[PDB]
Amino acid sequence: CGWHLRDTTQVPSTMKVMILDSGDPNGPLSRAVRNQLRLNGVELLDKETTRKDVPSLRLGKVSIAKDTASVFRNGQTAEYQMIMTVNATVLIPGRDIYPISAKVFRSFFDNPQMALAKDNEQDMIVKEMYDRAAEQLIRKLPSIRAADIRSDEE
Amino acid sequence: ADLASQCMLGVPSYDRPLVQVTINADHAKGDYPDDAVFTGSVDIMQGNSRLQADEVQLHQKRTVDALGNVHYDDNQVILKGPKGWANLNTKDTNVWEGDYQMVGRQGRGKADLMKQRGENRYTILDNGSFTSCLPGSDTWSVVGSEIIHDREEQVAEIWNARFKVGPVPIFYSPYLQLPVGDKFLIPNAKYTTTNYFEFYLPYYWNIAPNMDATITPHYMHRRGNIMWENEFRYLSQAGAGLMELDYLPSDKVYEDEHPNDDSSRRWLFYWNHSGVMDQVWRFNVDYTKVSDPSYFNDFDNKYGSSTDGYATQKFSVGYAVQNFNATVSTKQFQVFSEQNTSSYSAEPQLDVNYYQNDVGPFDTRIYGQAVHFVNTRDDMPEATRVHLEPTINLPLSNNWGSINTEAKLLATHYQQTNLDWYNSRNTTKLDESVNRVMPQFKVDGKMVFERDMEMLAPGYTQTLEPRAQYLYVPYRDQSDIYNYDSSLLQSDYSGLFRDRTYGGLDRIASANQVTTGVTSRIYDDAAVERFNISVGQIYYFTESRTGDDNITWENDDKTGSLVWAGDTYWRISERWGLRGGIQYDTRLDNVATSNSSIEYRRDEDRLVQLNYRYASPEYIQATLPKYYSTAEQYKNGISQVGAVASWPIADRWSIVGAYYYDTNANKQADSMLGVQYSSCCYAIRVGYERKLNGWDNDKQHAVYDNAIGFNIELRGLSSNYGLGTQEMLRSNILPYQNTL
Repeated sequence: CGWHLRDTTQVPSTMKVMILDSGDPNGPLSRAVRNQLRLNGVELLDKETTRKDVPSLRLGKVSIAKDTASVFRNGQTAEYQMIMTVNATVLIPGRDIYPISAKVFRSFFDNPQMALAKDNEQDMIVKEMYDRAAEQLIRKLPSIRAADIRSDEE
Repeated sequence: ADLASQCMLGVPSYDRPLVQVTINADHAKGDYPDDAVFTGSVDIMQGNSRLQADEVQLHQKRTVDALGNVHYDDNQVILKGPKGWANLNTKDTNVWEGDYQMVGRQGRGKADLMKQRGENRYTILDNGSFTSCLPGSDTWSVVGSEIIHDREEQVAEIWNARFKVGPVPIFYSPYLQLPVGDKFLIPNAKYTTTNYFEFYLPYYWNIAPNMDATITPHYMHRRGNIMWENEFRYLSQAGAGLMELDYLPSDKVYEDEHPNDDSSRRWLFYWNHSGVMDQVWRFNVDYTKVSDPSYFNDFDNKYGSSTDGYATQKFSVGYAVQNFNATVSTKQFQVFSEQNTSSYSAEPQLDVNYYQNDVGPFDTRIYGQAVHFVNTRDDMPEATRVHLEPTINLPLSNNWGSINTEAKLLATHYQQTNLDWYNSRNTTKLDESVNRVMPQFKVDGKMVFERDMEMLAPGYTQTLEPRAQYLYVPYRDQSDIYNYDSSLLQSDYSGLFRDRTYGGLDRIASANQVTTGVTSRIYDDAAVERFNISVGQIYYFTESRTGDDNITWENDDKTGSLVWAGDTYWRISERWGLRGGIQYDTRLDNVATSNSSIEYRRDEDRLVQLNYRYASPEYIQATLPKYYSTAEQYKNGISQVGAVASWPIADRWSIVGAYYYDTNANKQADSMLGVQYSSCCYAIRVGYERKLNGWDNDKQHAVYDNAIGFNIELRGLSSNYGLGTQEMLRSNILPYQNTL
């Protein structure tokens, strides 16, 4: 076999307490990221706190774009492709600031009949995209601890 | 060397002082106060600037006068002329018969009198000229009776304007305006086979702090009139937005090709708003409306495409906090096709969520919705729906796995009205009052395994992530509820784990299923994710049904492992990336949908992308209006190969192209070919675009539109030296997206 059950936690132990900072702390990305952090057992502190030795995740711009990816033989839209790009940065006490980002791709067939149903489907896809963006950002945290450690070796 | 480095070789450099009075002369006479004079060659400095002359002749009663070779320069300008004056208290300055150059940016000319005014925010020129072209090059210039420029609002503004190409005037305007600085339209001209000669001549008006308009006459020579384009951009306590209002008073092409209409007017209104106030109030507008169905077939614009079947009209206002949100919205749709007038709208929709974590070991949430559904037709059903969704879950986790148990109650009340036309035409009746109450139960379980991948490269690691979910929802007949909001969703790999088959609340299918999948990831020695692949399937223990089971399929089988899906990404390098996705459905006996891309990007101007998209004929039957199965333009599915590419030549050309091909038709969907040549003071672009743009019902074949276009823009009005690639790459239907 060779396989083993993961011993080290997905969020690195230096980030088991961290600060979540956003221009929109009540909105969709902040809610997706906060739930993803809590499922990993992270303790989250407020943007202003008495601690000075706690890392922070600062959530930046989200861009969502839908474009026609495909057309029927009359040239009307068959499929939209939706891309969500999320930029964030991770700040470590007394150390350099590490950029991280997520890129989420989804698609759906249009229907000009049932336009109201397709908008509910698009809103539901966008809600799922914030969850995949939050996963992708959390899966990038081990690379920040690797770069942090290697910056001392350099 | 890049175009910036070629143009900046003609732009004058500042470096003489250091940046953050002293005087030298051949001779000096008169006492220092009032009438001191310096005779023979003189240079004088103060901080950021120097003045130089054959004579300087002061007075105080504070004024400087200067005669012979008067030359002044600083960190923003050079001024030269035979005579000059300045007031040292007000900072006002004059130079007579002079020439000027900007410092650190392009811009030069002459005036009979050059002035600095208004705490030197304004420069003003009598009988002035302006060009962005480098010294010794005069390929265009603008000449005025008066020119003003404002350094704060970054605009030049000119009265009795003549535009010259070489020495020859080709335009006059009694007033004209040019952008001059960093702070998106610029004066522009086009020729095209679609509209013949065109121009775009934008004017920028500051209305108040951080709200500004761009009123833009757009001429189209094939047509009767100037289109007036009217972008308004703003910031506010409620957030930021853009409005547009395109208008043609009448349109000869629409009057010729759609005669006997009540009026010839063509217009578009677009309003976008988004933002948050006090971190708690959220405002959004996503609204487009047009005069007639054909507007986007006729007019190239940012705010829709000939590719579109409807214009969307959303408004919403919401309150959101950490533990609660409520949003009131309107969703409306202008459908362009005359084939069916039916279009439902939510007028209004109220959505509410409340969240309460740590209630014992449980986390709880409740979702509520109230919506009123209205139709464009007088004879379609109308409804009020109230939905309530109390939810409880128990998240258990450790280092290597998790299990999440969730229970919901799905409670919905319908009051449906205007039923007589439907119930007099259909065998299964709609009911006035319907109550639908359903329990839902979900168990989602995940694990993670790791392995050393030293077979591939030193220190790499492989992760294996198996997931299994059980879902239960008992059957309810819902054929007595009209489907106002519920589209059939698409099963991507992450979609294999939804608790919903339809995107709204008018159809909730029975569920009795296990969904199973695995993801594997490869990480390098930097712990960066280099590769992933995911594969999964849904096994159904009972037919997933709503009482409205009206779908064809190709097999009668409704149990077992019916749905399969998978996805992959490979980050081959920082420059190469490969993506792929597949769905298969045993009810269709076929691959349902698939897509792929491979991409190479060196930089913003050097890239190649190859992509493929597929949808099965049987998937079109199952998921789209029944007549798509019969119509030749829809029934064949999708089997589209695309290639998109950009590359620079000789640091000044960019060549861009795209080609999309239907493999079932053996015919092109779109092809595009852009060539832009960029210089320091102009860029010229050729843009070819051939697209599918309709269907000929009398002959059963595709209608193509060909645009052969040529365009010219001015340059060095701003810091822009980019070769135009990312704009060219999004000019067509099927526009480029970065797949790395």
